[PDB]
Amino acid sequence: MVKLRLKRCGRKQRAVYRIVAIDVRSRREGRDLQKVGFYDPIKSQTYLNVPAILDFLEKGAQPTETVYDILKRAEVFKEF
Amino acid sequence: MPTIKQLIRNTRQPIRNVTKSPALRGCPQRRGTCTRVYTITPKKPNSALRKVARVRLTSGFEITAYIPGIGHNLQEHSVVLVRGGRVKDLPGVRYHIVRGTLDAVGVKDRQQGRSKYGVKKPK
Amino acid sequence: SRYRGPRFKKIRRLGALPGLTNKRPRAGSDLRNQSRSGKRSQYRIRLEEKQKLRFHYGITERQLLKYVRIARKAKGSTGQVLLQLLEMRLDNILFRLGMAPTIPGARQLVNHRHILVNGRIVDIPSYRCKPQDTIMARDEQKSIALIQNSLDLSPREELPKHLTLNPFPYKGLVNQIIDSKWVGLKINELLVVEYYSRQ
Amino acid sequence: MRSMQGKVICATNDKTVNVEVVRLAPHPKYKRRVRKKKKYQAHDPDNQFKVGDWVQLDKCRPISKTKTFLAVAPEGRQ
RNA sequence: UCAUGGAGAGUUCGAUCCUGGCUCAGGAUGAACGCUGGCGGCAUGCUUAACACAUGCAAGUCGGACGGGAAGUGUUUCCAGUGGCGGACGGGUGAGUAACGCGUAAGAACCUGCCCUUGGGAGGGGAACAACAGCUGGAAACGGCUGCUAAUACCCCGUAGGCUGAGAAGCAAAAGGAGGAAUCCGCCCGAGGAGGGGCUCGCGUCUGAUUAGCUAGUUGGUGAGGUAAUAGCUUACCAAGGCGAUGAUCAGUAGCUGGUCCGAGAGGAUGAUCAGCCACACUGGGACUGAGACACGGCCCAGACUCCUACGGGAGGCAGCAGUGGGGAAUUUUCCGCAAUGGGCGAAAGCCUGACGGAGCAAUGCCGCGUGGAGGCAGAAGGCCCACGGGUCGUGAACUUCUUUUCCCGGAGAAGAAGCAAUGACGGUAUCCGGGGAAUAAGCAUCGGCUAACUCUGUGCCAGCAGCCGCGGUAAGACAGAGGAUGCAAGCGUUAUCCGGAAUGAUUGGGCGUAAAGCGUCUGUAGGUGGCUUUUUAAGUCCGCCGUCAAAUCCCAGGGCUCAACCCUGGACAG
Repeated sequence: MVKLRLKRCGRKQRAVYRIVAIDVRSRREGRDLQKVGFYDPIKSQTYLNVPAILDFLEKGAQPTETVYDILKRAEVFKEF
Repeated sequence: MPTIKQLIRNTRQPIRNVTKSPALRGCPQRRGTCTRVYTITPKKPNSALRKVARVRLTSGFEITAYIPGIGHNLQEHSVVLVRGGRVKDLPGVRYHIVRGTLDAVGVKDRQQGRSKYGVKKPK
Repeated sequence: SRYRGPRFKKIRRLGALPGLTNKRPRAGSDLRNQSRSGKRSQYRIRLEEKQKLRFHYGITERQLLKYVRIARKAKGSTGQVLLQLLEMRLDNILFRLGMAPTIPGARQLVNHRHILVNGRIVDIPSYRCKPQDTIMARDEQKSIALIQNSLDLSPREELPKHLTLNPFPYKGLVNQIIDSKWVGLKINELLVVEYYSRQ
Repeated sequence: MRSMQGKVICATNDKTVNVEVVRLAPHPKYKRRVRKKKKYQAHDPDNQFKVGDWVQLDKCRPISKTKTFLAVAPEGRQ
């Protein structure tokens, strides 16, 4: 399926990452149905948009490694 | 030309900005091969002996190009680098030759405006 | 660049550039030839309002095109907003607070990293200040009292209403963006604005 | 979407009608309302359309290369 | 309130008004060349020959599917082979393609391994094929008999909410592995969904009439086949249709679009990097497997070309990254790393990624910064010019102090890396602290009008300049030099391409008595526009709501890099 994954969105030596739920066959910087999330590893926030991640994980788009690790920081996981 | 039907057929179109250099036809300046280095005269109001090199180009044309500056090294079968720009006085000369570039030396002893003639700094 | 050059030339040509590069008036031993006789084209007049502006703030002219594009880009009197984006320039403020005698003095005084702003150092003269800022010295400048020399010889002219100079704790802050009346230099905004219409 | 109502041109083919469809369109650079006609092949197993009647085209499964519509009847609210 | 936008000038003539053309002032380049050249941040880097390509690398993985063997001496690491997925993604180029290829908007006739949800099932047998051993052919590339072997590999029987058929009837499947177990990964048959594809259609999609007819599987219909699915997709027969002067057919050009640039605006030109879709992979043509290709680094054939050969034969596709050669005015390093991110495989460990993350060179561009700050008797040395009085270079320098962005010499020193720890190519980079020291750092155009800047010496229709007008035949504000000035600034100029100016293709916005221009006049087809009142539908029109026009860009407002460039978050008018 769809695989919720980051994409690099920034300058050189910056690493401002989006969390996009695109199809896994696409290149890493493509297009999404809905670009759900944010991750700034230098130091800043991470907007998550919980209902849409629950929509796609409720559908069954498995995430990658560190997207899943961000999803294990917060308490997003509910099986409903 | 009404808005109805003499003009939703077409008005007409202007052609282009017509090319002011029919050679150089890619882009700005192009390597040349000297064929003649003769000297012709301008039209009636002026009076000079302007020294032009009729030059074959790498494009596929052959064209008579002007040689600027005072001194010139250009003998038969040397290599130059022509550029655009119309010398008015000479009928047929459409182009210039860059000085200081390949096998066409800079002008002798010039100390005012050297970048147009390819002469490095003195002093 | 800086232009770093002969400068009474520019004062004789452009008229007296106020404060910038001199408090001394020009031609103390000079001007005894060269009748203008009254012929000056209008393009020379608008050009002399360019360089009356450009030398008085020490800008690169390409950067002045940049400030005009931002000045058009903002909403309002572009003739005034150009003299808001060139008053809240940092070394113009350090000139205006008397932290340096001249504007090359303030530009060099901020190149060698002697200014903290809100407690953080700013190494660049083209920094644009904001309302409610904080402009101080360096911690070594209570041991390096160059700023105190400038504040010693300065206080003939006081301050315009954005500034607030604290005497010994050396802090100057701007309450709000400077008003046109507030702008120190005397020139016509329309003349300069019209000149850049062509681009 | 909409149907495409229009006159029947010529029905000398079984289950098949050509249909003129008249469509107003704003010409792009000059702002009038130019008509463009475009004629289609529609399907009818009933083939109950003579020359000159006017039908409404609705999209269906493609029947041949050109025959990609079947036309039934307009509403007729005058 | 809205408004954030619109400049002229030269040249026809003894002069004037006007038409009209040319030329310039403004931006932008993926740019090129010349002169000059300190640093930093972020981008960009064959536009030409889709032209050949040396060398290395660019796609693997799984021993927890299976059999063997080969290092290590119960224990583990490997391995060619059979299998499983991945090689259809990612990367590159724009030759073709004027067409549902693209863009946008609807639709029904379909498929879909991996991915979630869900209903049921896995008994019984059996034959080999690699590997391997032997013989043997070849320089190699590869083989060829003889035997033998295992499985999630193949075959058969039974069983099936599936299929065929009107029913009658029949038909169809399985695979084990890991673990002590627990259980987990699987497998087979179904049923949905998401995503991905395959089709169809409305509308938009370059020029040329000095290209006017085209089309016979052509356009329909049926029957037979065929496709995952509709279909002249294909075939036999019947019908004569179908397209076109609103440009068919032919010829030529061109990847397309979010966008970029310009413009006041309407819109004009254009499609590099960024991103989505298409097509190609030496030139052609085929098919095979799989879910999915007619497959860049797969197979087979033909053609051309290069290499090897022991002369019989083999091998090959850089428009992957670096690189060489040619062409060109012109476009870089045969670099480091999987640390992140994203892929592929695996139960995990991990492995592989020239994608990507970085680094190097180049002022190729955009932005920021410096080459000193303050004082400097108004006295001297000098250049140039002068009615020889002087002026101007010039506070400029010299000279006195202050400072160290940068520079040199030392110390420290990151985050980026993800809560088990460890895990960094970048790199001892960024940044900070200390010690000297004005030290290490300004050029290039122009100065007749547009167009800011001017005098002097030399030249004498010569040398030359020139964007247009035109200067140059002895005192040239136009050539050459000096001085001075101007504008710019690590850039400055020339050229080329595009838009503006240009209302010089005109809807906004032009004209036709004489300036370029009314057919010689008339009839009339197509087509265009059209009197008044009343009524009806609403196609146009207008208003509300809703869906969509990807993300990035532009606009507004915040936020982050010391600011800016750039990056990021949110929002939206238009249309």
